[PDB]
Amino acid sequence: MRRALRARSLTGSFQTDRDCDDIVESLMRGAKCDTIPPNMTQNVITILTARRKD
Amino acid sequence: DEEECIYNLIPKPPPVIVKEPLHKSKFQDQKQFYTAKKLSHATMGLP
Amino acid sequence: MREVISIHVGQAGVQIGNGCWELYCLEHGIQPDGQLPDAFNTFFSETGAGKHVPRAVFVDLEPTVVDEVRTGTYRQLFHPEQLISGKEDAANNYARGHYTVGKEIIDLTLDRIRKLADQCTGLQGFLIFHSFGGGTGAGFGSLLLERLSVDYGKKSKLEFTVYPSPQVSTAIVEPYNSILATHSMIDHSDCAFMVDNEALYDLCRRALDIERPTYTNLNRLIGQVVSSLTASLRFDGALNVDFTEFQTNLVPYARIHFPICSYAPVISAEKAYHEQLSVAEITNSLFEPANMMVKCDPRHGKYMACTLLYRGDVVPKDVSAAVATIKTKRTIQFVDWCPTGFKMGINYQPPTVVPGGDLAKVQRAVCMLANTTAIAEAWSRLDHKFDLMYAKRAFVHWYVGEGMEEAEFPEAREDLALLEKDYDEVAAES
Amino acid sequence: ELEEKIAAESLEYGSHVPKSLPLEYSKFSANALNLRERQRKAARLRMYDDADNFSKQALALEKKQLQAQNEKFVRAFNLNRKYLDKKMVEQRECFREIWRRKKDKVSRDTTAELRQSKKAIENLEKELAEAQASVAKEMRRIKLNERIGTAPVNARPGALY
Amino acid sequence: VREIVHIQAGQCGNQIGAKFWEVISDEHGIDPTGSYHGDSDLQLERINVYYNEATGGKYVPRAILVDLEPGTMDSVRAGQFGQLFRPDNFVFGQSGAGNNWAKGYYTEGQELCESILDVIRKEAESCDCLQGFQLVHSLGGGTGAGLGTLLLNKLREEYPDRILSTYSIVPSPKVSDTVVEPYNCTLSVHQLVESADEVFCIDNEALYDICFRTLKLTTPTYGDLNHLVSMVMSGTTCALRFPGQLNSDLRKLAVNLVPFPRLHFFIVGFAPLTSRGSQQYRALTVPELTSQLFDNKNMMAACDPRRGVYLTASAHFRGRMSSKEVDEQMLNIQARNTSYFVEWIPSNVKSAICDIPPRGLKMAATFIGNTTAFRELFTRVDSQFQKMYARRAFIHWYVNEGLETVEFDEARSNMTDLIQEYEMYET
Ligand SMILES: Nc1nc2c(ncn2[C@@H]2O[C@H](COP(=O)(O)OP(=O)(O)OP(=O)(O)O)[C@@H](O)[C@H]2O)c(=O)[nH]1
Ligand SMILES: Nc1nc2c(ncn2[C@@H]2O[C@H](COP(=O)(O)OP(=O)(O)O)[C@@H](O)[C@H]2O)c(=O)[nH]1
Ligand SMILES: [Mg+2]
Repeated sequence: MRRALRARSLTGSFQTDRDCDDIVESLMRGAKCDTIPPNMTQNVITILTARRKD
Repeated sequence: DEEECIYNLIPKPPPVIVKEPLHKSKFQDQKQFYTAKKLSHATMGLP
Repeated sequence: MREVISIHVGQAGVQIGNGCWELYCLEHGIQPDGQLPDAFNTFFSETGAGKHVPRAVFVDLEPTVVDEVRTGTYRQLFHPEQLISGKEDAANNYARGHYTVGKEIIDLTLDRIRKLADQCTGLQGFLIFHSFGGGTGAGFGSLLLERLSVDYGKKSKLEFTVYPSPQVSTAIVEPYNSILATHSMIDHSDCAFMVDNEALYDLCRRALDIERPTYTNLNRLIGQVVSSLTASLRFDGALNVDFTEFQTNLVPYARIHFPICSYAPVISAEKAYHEQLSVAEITNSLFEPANMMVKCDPRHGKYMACTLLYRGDVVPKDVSAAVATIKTKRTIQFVDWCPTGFKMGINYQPPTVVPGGDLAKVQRAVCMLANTTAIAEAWSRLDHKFDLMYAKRAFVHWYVGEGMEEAEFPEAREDLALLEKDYDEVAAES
Repeated sequence: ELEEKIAAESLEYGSHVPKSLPLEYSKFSANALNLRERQRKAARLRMYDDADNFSKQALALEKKQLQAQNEKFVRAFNLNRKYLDKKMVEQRECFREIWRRKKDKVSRDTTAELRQSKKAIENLEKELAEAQASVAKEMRRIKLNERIGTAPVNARPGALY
Repeated sequence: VREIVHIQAGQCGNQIGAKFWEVISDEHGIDPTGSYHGDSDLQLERINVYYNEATGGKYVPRAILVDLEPGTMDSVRAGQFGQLFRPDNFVFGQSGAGNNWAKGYYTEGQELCESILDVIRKEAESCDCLQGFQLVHSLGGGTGAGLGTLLLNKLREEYPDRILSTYSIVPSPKVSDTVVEPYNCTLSVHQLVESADEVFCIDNEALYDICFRTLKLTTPTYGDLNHLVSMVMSGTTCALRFPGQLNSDLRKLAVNLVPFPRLHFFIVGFAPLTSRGSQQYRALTVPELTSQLFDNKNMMAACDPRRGVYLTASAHFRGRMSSKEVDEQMLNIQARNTSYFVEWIPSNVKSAICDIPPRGLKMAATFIGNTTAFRELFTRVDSQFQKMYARRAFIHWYVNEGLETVEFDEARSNMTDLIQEYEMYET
């Protein structure tokens, strides 16, 4: 019931998460880090940090 | 009670439990007992 | 022989009980420890070598008020099993005092009262005290009455309850608690008397000349009525009224049982030096709106049958002359059915005083219980206060969180509406 | 209906189980970040062989505290679930309580209405028996009169016509 | 037998609690070495509320001390009543405070929390009954604002029924004692809104103004300020310790005053205040107490009640008085000043009476209020948070500790929603 125990998005929407998951998966296949759009890097960094921890 | 004609359906009218508006008591004059003279602001003055 | 059981619940009930048992013990002549320096046995049980124990049960879900008696002078009087204390109070929450925390102590309470009734060979009724605004007075009070209905069945259950005053209030959730307890009490109670602090405050200032009363002074006033009410079973009298007699005479139906009470004379020492207060005067003082202990004007409605009780050197003829004069009052409205409309009683024992008291040693006094339609004023106030809160759902989360189902809130509202409907239907033209 | 509401409540509580460790539990402590900073600055210098040691020292510390926080999360979830479970038990306790009272209301009113008619029937049945006793006694006297007898007193005539 | 556990966290909380134990020990009559030499049997009735007894007639308080650095602990250790505390109850780290909410909550808080909870568990399980917890901390710092919330969440996890009453100090409106307060306060609010049950807000600026306006203190030190705060904390729990004509404990206060789960922030006040040399001219009576209680200048929080509207209010009275006088005064203040009290709640003012007042005074009163005026305080911090956050600015010192930017957005969202919730119910 507590907000910590309840699920929450890592960004403004799950749709952004899916777009970030797609680009991270592309990075997993050998794409260089400069292919990321400049505005898009922040969400990538947060999710990569979360998924290393996972 | 085995008759086929009974089988089809047993309809019921809208609930006979009263849809009536809630009763309004006649005893509504209350200036006898609500007595303290109301004021907008005396003790806690205006901002 | 004939016996009555007193139950005290919450702060208001037990604090009234302290004053009542002071009045009783001094009246019969028993020292506070229960020894001697008759009608003793209707209120007390006698142990060997001359020690007396009352028939009372003190219950509240918090120990502060009860522990005052346990440390006080009267600690020697009561039986320690009688004094029952909970752990944490209901916090003025009906749902807390009925479902969650009330059920913890209920069966312990029921064993003691039933145990106390075994020694009562001729029990004829119960005396129970409430304050409807409290969580324990209402939530635990409603729970207690529900069991006593099936445990004892056809035994008269009389109540003495503090009703929420029109203007003076000490709890914000007070209107919520009163309506919920209203449903339980209307079905189970044999007859429930109504009192309120606001009228008793004004009475304790005008008639008794007190600048600034407290809860203590009001508690002594209620004890006088209960002592006068039960005096017919205790002392001698020319006309006796047993608990079944008030029951049939006062009420025409089942749901119209609620009376209101009055008492006279309530005078100070230095005023009685002038006012004689013979039978005719004290009978007239009863019917004034000033002396009513519930702030609902009798002139708003009409009167059903009334009962009068006299304490003192009173002769039946003077009673008949006084009642005849009352029927000549055109400011007093009576219902055309019940042309008789009265039952009178006379007893030969004057009232009892208390050291450091507030009342005078009047050698004759009268007590009044009356049935009237004016109490519909009191419920309409309670009805309006509740609707404003429930429209915006002001405090529902507290009650729901403690197990209460929300559907009870409209049902308790609905039941109060029928009660208001019933009184106006009877009050209508014949 | 109460059972349906409870079932909907049970579904709502368990619908949003997080698929990974939540944000607040997800963080490290001081002794991990400090070792990362010294590792990163060591590799900035031409001193790689000491930065690698710091990284391998810090990895075994992150690996501990992450699973240490995992147990706290699971315990907290279980404790929150047990609170909701005792509450819905209390909800059922109120429902059985209220309808116990609602049953008592009918179970008393119906027996009272029957009790009015029961005593009335038993009252007249006793009246009938005592009434028939007088008729039988008079018939017995008249039958015995058939063989020797004496004249009895007569009832009151001329009441009203 | 309604014991209360007291926790002191941070620089501000530790010093306030230190004065708070002097206030009680004088009222109950306990020597600084813990011996009883008092003057009344009534003081021993329910001393179990705050104290444990050590075999030998030595009374030990239920106190737990928390800090990240031992700096303030040593000052209390040398205090006049320092011997009173239990030596094992002192829990501290070995790192600088940092004045950083993220560092206190995440970096050092985790290491300290496991020891602190077991220290609490010793006292919580030691007594016959436990009603609620008592926490003292500030909302502008890094230790109290961060670690206090963390312990509040853990307390709510283990003990989901007890009342989690805390006392907090809010950053001042004009001049404030920390650069990064809007970050710390907004982050702290999100924890406090959900986990707590009662929160009392006190402002330093109003304490200064109260001292100069009424008490005529030319040089008010922090000792006098903590003395003023200590009176209210003594007053609330007084209904547990002494008999009275109408008892009102914590849970009664919570049910009466809180109409919706989230509107539970409170303003506090105390009366009467002994003006140096001038109280000879003043005739202390019950109506005079009411005049000071509802006077806007005596409020300890610099939020003007007159710019908002009231929802619920509560007053306690201590000493032998008439009950009719109290019930009439609450009636008069609500009838004469209608505009500020809402319509859809009749009888907005609760009352209570207790017969035993504090030492020296003949009667004392405590005022606890709830009003929409708190929207002034949250708007004040929100604008500061907004504009600093746009520049990013000090974020560098929170990100490096492991706090992600989404937490700033979430904290503002909940804090703004709280503001609108006070807006909506004004209608
Ligand atoms: N006449 C009279 N009324 C009293 C006295 N003490 C309390 N009351 C009334 O009791 C009412 C409220 O009931 P509570 O005080 O909450 O008592 P309760 O039923 O035990 O409720 P809880 O203590 O919360 O469990 C108030 O409106 C008071 O007017 C008293 O000594 N004399
Ligand atoms: N009333 C009072 N306030 C204090 C005292 N000491 C500090 N404060 C206030 O506490 C606030 C923040 O304290 P802080 O040192 O950051 O506490 P921290 O959370 O432990 O870091 C400041 O705004 C001070 O005004 C004191 O002795 N009395
Ligand atoms: Mg109670």
